Amino acid sequence: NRGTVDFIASLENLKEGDLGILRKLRGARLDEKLPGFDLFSALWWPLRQKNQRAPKREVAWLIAKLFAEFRFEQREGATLPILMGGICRKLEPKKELPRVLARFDQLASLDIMQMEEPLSVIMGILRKHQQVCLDWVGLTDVLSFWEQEPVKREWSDSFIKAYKI
Amino acid sequence: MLIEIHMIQNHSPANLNRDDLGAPKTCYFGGVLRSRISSQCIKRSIRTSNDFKALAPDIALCGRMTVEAALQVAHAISTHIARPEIDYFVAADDVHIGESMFASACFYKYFSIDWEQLVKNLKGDTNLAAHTVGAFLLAAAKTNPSGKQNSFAAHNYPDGILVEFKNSPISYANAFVRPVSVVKESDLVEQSIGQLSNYVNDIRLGVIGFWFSPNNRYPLGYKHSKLASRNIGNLNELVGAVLDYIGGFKW
Amino acid sequence: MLIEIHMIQNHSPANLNRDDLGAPKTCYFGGVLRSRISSQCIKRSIRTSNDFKALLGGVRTRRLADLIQQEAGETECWKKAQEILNKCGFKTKMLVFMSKDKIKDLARIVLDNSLGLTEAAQQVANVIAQATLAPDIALCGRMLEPNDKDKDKKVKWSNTTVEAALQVAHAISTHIARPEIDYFVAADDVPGEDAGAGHIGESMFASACFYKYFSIDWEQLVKNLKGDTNLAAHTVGAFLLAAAKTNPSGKQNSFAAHNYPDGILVEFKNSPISYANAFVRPVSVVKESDLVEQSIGQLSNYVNDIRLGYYDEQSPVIGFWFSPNNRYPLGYKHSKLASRNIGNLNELVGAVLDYIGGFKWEEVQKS
Amino acid sequence: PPNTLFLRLEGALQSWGSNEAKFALRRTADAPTKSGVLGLLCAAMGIGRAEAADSWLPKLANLRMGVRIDRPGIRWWDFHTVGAGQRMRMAELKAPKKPSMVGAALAETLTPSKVKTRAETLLSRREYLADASFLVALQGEPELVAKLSAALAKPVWAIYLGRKSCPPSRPVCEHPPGFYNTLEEALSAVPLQKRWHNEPLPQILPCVMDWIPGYDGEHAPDDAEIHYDLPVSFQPPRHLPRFVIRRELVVGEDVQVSRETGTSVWRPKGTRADYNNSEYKKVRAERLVMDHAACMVCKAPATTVQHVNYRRAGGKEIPEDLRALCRLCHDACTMLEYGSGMTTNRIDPCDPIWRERILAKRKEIVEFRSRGQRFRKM
RNA sequence: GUGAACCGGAUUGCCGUCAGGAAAUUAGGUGCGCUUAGCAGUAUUCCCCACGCUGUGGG
Ligand SMILES: [Mg+2]
Repeated sequence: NRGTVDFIASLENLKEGDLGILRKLRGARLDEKLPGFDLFSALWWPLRQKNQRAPKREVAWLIAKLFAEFRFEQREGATLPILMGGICRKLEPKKELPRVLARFDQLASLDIMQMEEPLSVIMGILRKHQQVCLDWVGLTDVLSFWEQEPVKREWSDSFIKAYKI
Repeated sequence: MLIEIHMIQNHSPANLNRDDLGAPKTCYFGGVLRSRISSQCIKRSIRTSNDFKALAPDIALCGRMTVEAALQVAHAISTHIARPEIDYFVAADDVHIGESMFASACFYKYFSIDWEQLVKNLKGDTNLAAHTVGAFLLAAAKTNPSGKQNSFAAHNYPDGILVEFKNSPISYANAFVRPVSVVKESDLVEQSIGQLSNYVNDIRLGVIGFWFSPNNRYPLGYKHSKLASRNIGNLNELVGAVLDYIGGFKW
Repeated sequence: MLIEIHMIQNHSPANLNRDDLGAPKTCYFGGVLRSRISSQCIKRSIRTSNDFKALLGGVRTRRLADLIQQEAGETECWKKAQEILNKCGFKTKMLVFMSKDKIKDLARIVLDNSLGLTEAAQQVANVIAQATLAPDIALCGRMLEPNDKDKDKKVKWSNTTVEAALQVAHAISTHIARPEIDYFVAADDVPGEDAGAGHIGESMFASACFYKYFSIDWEQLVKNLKGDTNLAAHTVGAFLLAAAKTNPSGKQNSFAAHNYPDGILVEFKNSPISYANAFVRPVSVVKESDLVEQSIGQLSNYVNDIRLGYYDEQSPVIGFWFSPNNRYPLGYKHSKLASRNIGNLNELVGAVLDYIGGFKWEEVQKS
Repeated sequence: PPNTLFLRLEGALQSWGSNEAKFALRRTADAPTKSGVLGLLCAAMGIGRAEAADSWLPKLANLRMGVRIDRPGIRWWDFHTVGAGQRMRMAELKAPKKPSMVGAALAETLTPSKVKTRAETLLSRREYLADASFLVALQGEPELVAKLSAALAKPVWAIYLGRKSCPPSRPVCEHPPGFYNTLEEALSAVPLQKRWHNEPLPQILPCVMDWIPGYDGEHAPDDAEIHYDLPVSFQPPRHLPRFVIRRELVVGEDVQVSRETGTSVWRPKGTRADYNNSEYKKVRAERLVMDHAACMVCKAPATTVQHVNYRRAGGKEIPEDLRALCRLCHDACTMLEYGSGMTTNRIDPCDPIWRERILAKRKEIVEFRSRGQRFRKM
C-alpha cells in the first residue's frame, strides 16, 4: 500500500545523527522530547497530508524506533514469521524450542503501546543468527490492523508453514 | 395481533443449563457451534418465580394439560462461537483432581404473545390481559435460570430489548449467521446490537417498534436513523408505551 | 432482604490459584482472555481465616474414625468406628461435613455403648443428619448422599440437605490477561564437577485487577441457624471483615501479594444484580490515570446506568461506598451515587449492622 | 390463474417427527412431512383439532406435494426432563365392581382427589435439524390456492416449524403463487438464495415428491417408499400411508443462484478525514474567516485548524467542529493527545480547564525547539 | 393449532507446603561547507468619504 513504502524509503534515507537521535529516544513517548517530535513530524506529516491511508502515529513511531535500533535491509518476502520459524528448526526440541515459542507467541496479548520490548528481543534473536534482511512494509501493515483475528491467524499460519518445511 | 419481544443479554462465566454429561448445552448455526439455553428452562424460570406472582391468570399465558397457551418461547442462541472451558478442582480435608465445565456467551432471546388468544382465555377481560402482559415483561426482564448460581453468581441484566407488532411471526436469527468478531474500538454487545440494526435497516427497504436500553446506553442504529419508532431508557416507560399501543391502558 | 458486596482489588505479581499444569487460571469474557480466581478458593480462604475462627464450628473430613478415637483416653475405638461408618454407607471414603462438638460427644457415647451394630449405625446416622448448627454450614450449605449399593438395608436416612445462604462468583480481571514465565536454576553449596548446562525450571505468574461479587440472603441465614438472630449479625460482620482482609495462600512464601482492596460497595436490595457487564470492554491504560481509577470509573458509569434504568419507586435501594481515607471516589465528576460514603472499615461494618437491625458489634460478639 | 402455492421453511432449529417415535425417544424426518404442512395451514386458517377432520383435511389431502432440499441441517439431540421438583400424573384407577359401566359413565364420577400422582423425573431425548431450509410446492385448485395464500398473508394463530419452540427465520409467504404444469417446473422456478458472499453451495439439490398414479392402474415402481404421513385426524392423531419418490436438480442449469443483497458485518463508523478533499479546504477557509484569522488562545495570527470532534470525516464537515490556532498552540494540542485515547472528542481550546496545561506545553517549545531542525527537512 | 400441545439435569468441593543463570570481552583506523548581496537620496502607496481643480479625515 502506498504511504508505507514511501515512509520506509524516507526512513532508509536517514543518516547517522538522526538514527542516534531516535536511538536515544527508545522506550520513550513522542511528546516528552522535542527533537524527536520535530524529526518525526518532518518525516511523517506530508505523507499524512497526501495519503489518507497512511500509518497512524503510534505504529510509525514504534517502527521508526525499531529501525533506528536494528537497521535491517528492506526486502519483500522476508517477514518475521518466516525467518522466525526457519530459525526455530535448529534448536533442541525439548528445552530451547518452547522457550523461543513462548516469546514469539506472547505478542498476541499486547497492544501497540506494549510491543516494543518483545519485538526487541525477537529482533535480537534474529540478529544473533546473522540475519540482514526484513520486510518493514509488511510488518507495518500487520501492526496497523493487529486487532483483527484473521491477521493473527495468517501470522501463525505463515509461521507454521515456514517451520514445517 | 401478535407482540414480539427480542432481547440481547450478556452473561458472566457460568453454567445455567447442562446435559447428562455435565457440559453446557450447544447447537449448530452458521457453520459453527454456539451456546444454547433451552426454551423449557427460560420457561419455568419466568414461571414459578416469586416476582411473577403479581378467570385464573398464569394459565392463559402458559397453559397446562386444550388450554392453547398464548405464550411462545424459542431457544436462546449465541451471537458468536461457543468457547467451553474446564475448571480443575480438588477437595481438602482440614485434618484426586476433578473437572467441571463452564462457559460465557451473549444470547439472543425471542418471545411471542398472541393478544387475541390471551383475551379469549380470560373470557373477554381486557385489563387483566394487559396487566398480565406487563407482569410477564417485568418478570422476563429480571429473571435468570437457577443453575449453578451458588458457584457462578451470574445475575446480569439485558442490555437491549425490542418490541414489535408485525403481522406475521419472524425471528432475526439470520442477523447472526456470521459470528461476531471483537475489535478494539468496540465490544461484543455493541457489535451484536449493530448487527441487529443492520437487519432491520434492510427488509423494510427491500410496522412499528419500541427500543429499550438502560439509560440509552446502546442506541439502535449507529446513526441518526429512524429504524426505531421510540427509544426509551426506562423499563416502566417501555411497559407504559406498550400498554398504550395495546389500546390505551394505564400501568 | 439481600446484602450485595462488590470489591475492586489490585494484586501484585503472584500465583494464588493454579490449575493441574501449574498455571494461573483463566477464562473468556467479552471475547477476550481474563485472569480468574475460583469461588471455592475464596470461600476456603475466608472460612479458615483469623477473623472467622470465632464462628468456625464445622469440619469437612473423611477421617471421622480418627476424630472419634481422639475422644477417648485409652479405649480402643478405631476398628469398630470404621465398621459402624461402613454400615452407615460411607464406603475411597466419602467426605462428611458437620459440627465438631456433636460428632465428638455423640459418636463417643453411642459408639462405646454395648449395642447392636445396626442400631448404633442408625443412631450415628440420625446424629449426623441432625448436626447442622454452624455458621459455615449455613453459609456454604451441605449435600450428603449415602451409597445405597454397599449400605445396610435395615438403616434409613433422613433429610440431610441445607440450602446455602451465600453466593460467590468467580473473580475476573477488568483487563486482558498477561501471563508471564520466570526461569529458575537451583544452586549447589559444595563446589565440584557440577551438572551440565543446568536444569532450567519454569514458574508461571501473573498480575491483574480483579472484581469480586458476594451475595448474602438474610432470611435464609436466619432460618438455617433457627430463631437465633444475634449470631446471624455476628456471622455477617465477621464475613465482611474476613473478606475485606484475607487473601488466598498460594505461592505466598515467594509472592507476598498481601494487597488490600481499594474500593468496596455494599448495597441492600431485594433481587440480585451483578455489575460484571461493566467490564465487557477491557480497560486500557493511557498516559493519564491508573488501572484502579479507570476500573472504578467504569463501575460507577455502569452503576449509574443501571440505577437510571431498571428503577421502581416502590422499592428503592441504598448502599455505602468505602475507599481508604476517601482516596477513590465513585462519582468522580458530579454524581452522588452512594448515600453514606465511609472512610473506615469498622464504621462500614457498624453501618451495615445498624441497617440490618438494632445491632452493635460489641453486643453481638458473644454468640 | 395460479394453481400452485409456495412455502419456505427455514429456521435455526426445526423438527418433523417420524413414525418411529412411540416412547421417550422422539426422532425427526429428513424432510418436512405432509401432515405437518397441513397442520400449519390449518393453524394459519384457524380450524381447531376437532373441526379439521370434517371437510377440511379431505380437501387438502387431494393436493400434490413436493419438497426441494435447498440446504440440509445437522442432526442434533436435546436432553429433556419433565416434572423435577413436582409430581407426575399416573393412569392407575381402581377397578370397578362390575364391567357394566366404563368410559363416559365412569368419567362423570371422576373427582380431583381420585387422580394419583408420584414424585419422579421423566427423561427423554429429542431430535432437531439445525440450519436447514426447505421449499414446499402445493398444487391444486386455484380458489383453494388463493384462499391459502390469503390466510398465510396474515395468520390467525402462531405458526411454528413442527414444534412450538421453533419460530421461522424467514416469512412463509415469501414467494407469490404462480402457474405451472408439473411439480418439477414449479420447484425449478424459485431461485436459490445465498446468505453471505463466500459460503459452500450444494451442487445438487434433492427433491422428495408424491408419486402421481399416471394412467389407471400403473402399480408403484420399485423405488417407491411408504410414508405414514397422510392426515385423517388430529385429536386423536391418525395417519395413513402414501407413496413417495425422490429426484434431484443440478444447480446452474435449472436452479439459479441469487446475490447477497445485504451487509453482514456491522463495523464502526468512519474517522480519518482527508486533508486534500476540496470540501475540507472550503470549510477550513470558512472557519478561518469566522475567527478573523486570530488564534483562540494567544490571539496571534492563525494558520492551522484543530478538530474538536470527529463525528464526520471527509464527506461532511460543518464549520463548528473546527477551531483556528497558530503553530505553537496546535503543536501543544497535538502533543497533549498522543497517548490519551480521546478517539472522538478532542481538546477544545475554549474550555478553561485546559488553558493552564496548554500554556505550560507552549513554554517547553519556546525553551527547546530548534529552528535549524525544522529547516533542512529530515 | 403440525409423532403435535402441557415440559428445569438439580443439589456438594483450596492444587497448599521446594529452588541465584553464572563465570571473560577497547568498536577502533581517514575527512575545509566554499564561492554573494545599501533597509535607503525620491519620481505611482492597497482601499474609502468630503472640500477644490492639492489640503483635511478614516483604515
Ligand atoms: Mg496560539
